Order: sequence, then C-alpha cells, then structure tokens
Amino acid sequence: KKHTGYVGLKNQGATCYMNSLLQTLFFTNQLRKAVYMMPTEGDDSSKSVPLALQRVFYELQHSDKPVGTKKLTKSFGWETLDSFMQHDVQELCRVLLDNVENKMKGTCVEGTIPKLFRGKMVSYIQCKEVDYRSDRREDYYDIQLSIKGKKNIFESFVDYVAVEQLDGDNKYDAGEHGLQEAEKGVKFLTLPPVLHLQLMRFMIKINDRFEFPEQLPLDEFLQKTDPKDPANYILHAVLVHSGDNHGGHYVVYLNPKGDGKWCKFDDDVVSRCTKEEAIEHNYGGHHCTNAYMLVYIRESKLSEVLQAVTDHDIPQQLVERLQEEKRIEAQK
Repeated sequence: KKHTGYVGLKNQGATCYMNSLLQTLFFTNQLRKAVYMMPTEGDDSSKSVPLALQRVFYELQHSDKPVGTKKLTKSFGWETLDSFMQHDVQELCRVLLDNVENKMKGTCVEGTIPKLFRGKMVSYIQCKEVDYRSDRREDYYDIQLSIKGKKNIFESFVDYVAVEQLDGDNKYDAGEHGLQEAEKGVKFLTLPPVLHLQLMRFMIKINDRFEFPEQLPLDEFLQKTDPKDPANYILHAVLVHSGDNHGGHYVVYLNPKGDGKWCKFDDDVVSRCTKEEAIEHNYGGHHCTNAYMLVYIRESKLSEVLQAVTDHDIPQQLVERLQEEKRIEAQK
C-alpha cells in the first residue's frame, strides 16, 4: 500500500534539522551522483562519513521503508542527547560537505562541492577623511540573512549589502593613518548554482512574518551582470521549524524535479501537497510555523543539477558492499 515516489528517513532522536538536510542534499541530484563515485572501498563502515552518506543515499534511492542514520551520527561524532541542539544546520552542512569535498580530492569528481555551492564576494573599507581603501575577496558556500525588521528576502538582501559606518570607538585601524572614520560593506561577485540561504530566525526564535518567492531575481545585487545568465533563482526546498526556540518539530518541503510539484517530508511520512502549503503557508503568521533555511537553484543550472539518477549510477562495488550489510542485518 504505497505511493509518493519518495521514501522517508526515520526518527531516532533530537537529530533536529538533520533529516531535512539529508533529503535536501539527496535531491541535489548532481551532488548525489558525485558521492556514489567516492573511493570508499577501503574505508571503515563505522568511521567513514563519506561511506555513511553513500549508504543513506543508496537507501533513500532503493528502500521501500524509512531510512536509518545511526551509522551516520556515529560517523561525525554527534551522539550526546543534546548534541544536535547545540548546533545549527549551517554547521551540520559544513561537517558533511567538508568531509565529502575532501574525499573527492584526487578523483574524477573532485571539486564538485565548490562548483555547486561556492560563490565569490568582496568586502571593502573606505576611509572618509584620508584616502585609503582595503579590498578583500571572499568565498562562501551559503548566506546568513537578517530577518528581524525585514518583510521579504529582498530587504534582507538590501540590508546585507548596506554600507556600514565605522566611527568613534568603531573607528577603523588604518595602520599608518591611525584610527579613522570609514564605511564597510559587501558586494556580490558571483552566486552559485545551488543557493543555501539560512534565515536568521534563531539568536531566541523570531516568528515574525517573512516572505520569500518561488522565483527570485538576484541580478541586481551583483557587481557586473551578464546576459546569457541572469541571476534568476528557482525555489527548490523550504526547511521548516514549528514552535519556539527549544520546542520543535522539523520538516521540509521540496519539489524535487524543479517542476513545481511539491511534497512534504515529515520524517518517515512523505506526502503530496500544494504550492501554498510549501510557500505562502510558511511565511509566518499572526502562529509559529515557518521556514529557517531556503534552497534556490539557478534557472540556467536547473537541468544539470537535477540530472536524472539511475540505479546504474551507483558503482557495482558499492552496490554489493551495501547489499551485503542488508544480508548481515537480515540474518538478525
């Protein structure tokens, strides 16, 4: 008696935001395939994060039952009762991705992580009185957006690049010119194919209303724009939290194929839903249900990022290794 086309993950503790992120990464099809190509054949099943992530993805791809993640949590060492509460998604993500990005070094799939998530920035400082400016290019794999006092994602972005004033006791150490008054701000050089945006709702938990669109145009927050690739993004996933600070239930809504057809992933339960329930209903009310992380995929990168994944895309040597574990556990 089944349906959706997708299977869920099992509830095994206060993993909190974990399950949502796992589903989010699994449907980043280009990322999934790259993981399956990792040289884990010689790794230790209970100490290898790369191998643990492969296992979950394989399970999520084949299994007809909810998937477990115990070997995964043991993998990165987050096993204490509140180990996931004292961390945020932004940190979990760096754990997994940083581990996978490094394991792919020396392979045919090396650099898949940066290609998908890394973007370029530029932080500057300009002195008011004296002529001195300092430039520093930066790399980022995600964006933390201020939400308190903002209506939509557009104002958060307006505020993000806003010029900052450095004055008396804020005065900038200009070295040879001694302390000075100056401005500091940021400007975007590039925006990645997959955009990880975390909404700064936790600092407390801010449940004010905050709107985000299905289609997001960022072309204007970029230094130089370039036709043939307007920075227009398509909403892929909405990571939702319900309740107050330490009172919760985490869920995620995704339209996996980028076709506008959404589903709700509530741990082991996966069901179809409307756009409104995934988008508008999660803007925040005047009622605590809402989104804390959004995922957008560039309109021009949608096809490649959402590449169809086949059973053959998983190395036979991996397939067998995983399949044997199923037998060992079947004989239990």
